Parts: sequence; C-alpha cells; structure tokens
Amino acid sequence: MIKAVVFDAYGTLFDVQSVADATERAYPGRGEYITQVWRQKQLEYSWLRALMGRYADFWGVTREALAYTLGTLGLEPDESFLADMAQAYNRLTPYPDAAQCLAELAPLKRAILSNGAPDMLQALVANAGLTDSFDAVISVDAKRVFKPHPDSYALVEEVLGVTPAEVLFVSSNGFDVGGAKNFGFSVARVARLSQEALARELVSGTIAPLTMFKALRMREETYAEAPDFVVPALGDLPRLVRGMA
Amino acid sequence: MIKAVVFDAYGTLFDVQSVADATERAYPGRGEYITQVWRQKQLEYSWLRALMGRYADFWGVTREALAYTLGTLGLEPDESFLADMAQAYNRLTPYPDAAQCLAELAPLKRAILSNGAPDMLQALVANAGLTDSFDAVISVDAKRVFKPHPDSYALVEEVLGVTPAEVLFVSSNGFDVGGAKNFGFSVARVARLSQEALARELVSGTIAPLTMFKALRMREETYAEAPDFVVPALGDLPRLVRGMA
Repeated sequence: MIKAVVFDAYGTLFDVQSVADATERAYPGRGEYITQVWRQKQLEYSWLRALMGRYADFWGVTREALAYTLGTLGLEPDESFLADMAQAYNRLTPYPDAAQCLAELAPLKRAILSNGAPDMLQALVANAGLTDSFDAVISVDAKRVFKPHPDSYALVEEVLGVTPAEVLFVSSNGFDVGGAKNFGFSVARVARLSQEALARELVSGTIAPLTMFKALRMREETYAEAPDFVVPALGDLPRLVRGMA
Repeated sequence: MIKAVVFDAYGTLFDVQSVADATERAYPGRGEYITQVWRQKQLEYSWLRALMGRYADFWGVTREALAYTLGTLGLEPDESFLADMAQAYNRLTPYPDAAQCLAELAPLKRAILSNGAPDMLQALVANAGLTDSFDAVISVDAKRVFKPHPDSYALVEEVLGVTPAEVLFVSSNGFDVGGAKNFGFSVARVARLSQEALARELVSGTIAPLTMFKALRMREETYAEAPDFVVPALGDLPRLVRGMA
C-alpha cells in the first residue's frame, strides 16, 4: 500500500542551521540570531504571500526574509548582497543519516515535495550528493502556492501517479505534518527535540534566543491532526516502513 | 474621500501584553514567555488554518495557541482550564489614547475589522466601554478566513457600503498592513517601536526573549506594500486625517 515516501526538504532532509558560518559573517556575533529569524520569516512570508494570493517563488521569499532579518539589525543590504548571501540556502548540509535512509527505502518510490523554487532544489539536492536518491524533486512553484495549501500536496499524485493513501509523507515541520495529514497522506514526523528536554530547557534560569526558536518550531502544532508515526531520525524510516501499521 | 476609519483590533486598539497577570498566574516566573509565545502561535494558527482551508474561529485558535504554549513548558491543561484562561483575550486593555482618538474621529464612520470571533469582539469592546464608539465591529468569521485573506477585507464594503479607496485602514501589524494595502485600502501603520532602538537593543549583549518577539512582530514586512502613512500612536490619527493624503 505504501508505494512512495515523500519528504519535506528544509528542516527535514536538510539542516537550516547550517547557514550559521555564512550568517556569522553578515554580522559577527549575530550569526545565531540571523539564522533563526531568517528561517522564521521565510516560513511566515511563504504563508502570508500565499494567503494574500500574492505568490512569489521561494527564492524571492528567501531573499525578502533575509532583507527583513538584516534590516532588524540596522543594515540595508542591496540585492546583489542579498542574492549572494541567500545562496547559503542552496548549500544546506543534509542530516547525517539521510543518504543511508534513502538507500534503505528503495525499492519504494522516493521523492521530495518542497516550497523551494525549482533551481534552489536542483542545487540543494545535487550539492548534498543526493540527486540519485530521488525519483522526483517536486517544487510547489507550478501551483503558485506554498505548503500547507492543499494544492501543494496535490502535486504528489500529479507527478507520481500514486494516491494520497499510498504515500508516506515525511516532515520535521509541524505545520507541514498538519497540511499533509489534512490532505490525506499517512505521515511520519521527524522529532529531533524531545518534548521533555525542551520543557526543562525553558525552565532553566536563562531563556536564550535559540530556545525561543525551538519552542516556536520543533513541536506538533495543536490545530493539526497527529502524525501516524513519530521517529527521532530519518534512519529509523526504513525499519518503520518494514513493520509499522 | 476618506469616509471610514477601520481598525485592526489585537495589537492595534488593544494591548496583547495585557494578559500578563493571567499568564503569570498560569506559570509564576514564566508569564512574559507565555504572553509572547501565545500571541505568536495565535497568529501562526490563524494563517495556517486559513491556508489549509480548515477554518476554526479565533476562540478555537486562541485556545489552541494557548494549549501549545503551556505544552512547551510540559503542562497538559484540560479544556476548562484553557477556556477559562483564554478569557484574558476578551479583557485586553485598550491603548491609553484609543478612547480619545475614536471620539475625535466622528462623524466619520468608525469600524473594527478583526480576526476575533463575533462573541469575542462583542465582549472585548463592551469591557473597554467602546461599544458606542463604532458603527460596526466586523469579525472575519462569516467569510471563514483570517487576515490577510482578501475576503476578510471584502467585508468592509459589504457592511459599511464604502469602497476601498474611501477607507483608511489602521493597523500596528505588518502582515495586516500588507493585506489591507494589497486589497486597495489606504493604510496608516501605528509604529510603536522605533527601528533604531530595536537595532541597538539587538546588538546589546545577550538577546532577551522579549526582544525576539519585538524583532519578529513590530516592523514592516519586506514582502508587503508600504503603508501610506506611519504614526507613532493612535492619538495622531485625527490630525493625520485633517492634512492627510
């Protein structure tokens, strides 16, 4: 019944914190801040452009989010600076177990469903050495919407020929788990932050900035349907497909 | 030309930080964290439920966002605790110059356009003694969307009989400013946080949690059209209108 495993890209297969060395150059001493706000604003702008009916591809969203973030620090970077710096998003490091996971999943059909513009995804996947791990790398761009709009998830059937019930959708992002579940896929959430660790981290004197972002982005969202499955890592997927309901 | 002044409610006419006593009661020592994450998640859930096509009114959104927020701390509140604590959002205090601004705006049409569910807005407006200050208190609920969806702003002409070009929309929220501008209204943004202050606050030693929320929510959003006018407080609106554009 599961004929295909479809993966979210940013934050699920690829580490969005991996732009850290490059952002710590835009503002020495503020790389950590920049990395978090940039990701947060990229997500917010994807949602707000889509809800307004004013789509622009993820490359433009990524650059607009970066401009906002650097603007908070008092900077006014020009477009050429922004485009150069935003290339960091096309070189994100894959999670260490992604390649082993994707190889052990075959012979299932393997794919990505991402907000990324087509060129961004091509570079990201190839730079990570994973182009031969996917049957299809689907961008939402043809639909002019962003996850979790249902039309973004509709592309899976269009491109792959499989129905929602035959797809295992994989994401570490709570909003994306909710959209996929809403659309009708079976969902495996990748939870890298134990709830109990976050609770204690929040209760320990200092509430650092990094903790704030973890609290906003690494949990299941309350409005959302629960994922069918939750694993701590991508490497557990193949075994999950083997014996789990 | 301007015939009606339409205001966003939460964050604009009413202070969302005024839930501080209720939150400090929910978790002594974590009141400020809860306030901020609750507001952020309320906004995210409004956008994500709308974008998914799975609307729930703002009373459900507010409680869902509160459950999430208390859950990050390791709590598991039952529904009655959530409904009870969420009433703090129906008791928000108006900004100190709101009463005076509204009084000076008659006899122009005065209205609210908010995400708030009809019961919520009724009780919030009554509590602040401002019921006779508005010609209409419009909830997005009949359209079953949330701002900045275009159908939310379409309600203004439906209810008031004035066209977009005859409306001055007032918000302190960058996404709502963008939504209203996209829709065709003239927009006056209320900017309570000088940009230069934020830039220095952020470069000043360790970044406090409260600063993170300011950085995410108090500026103009980069994907949005710029507002027509920017004022530091609601009290400046009357004078802005007599000498406006």
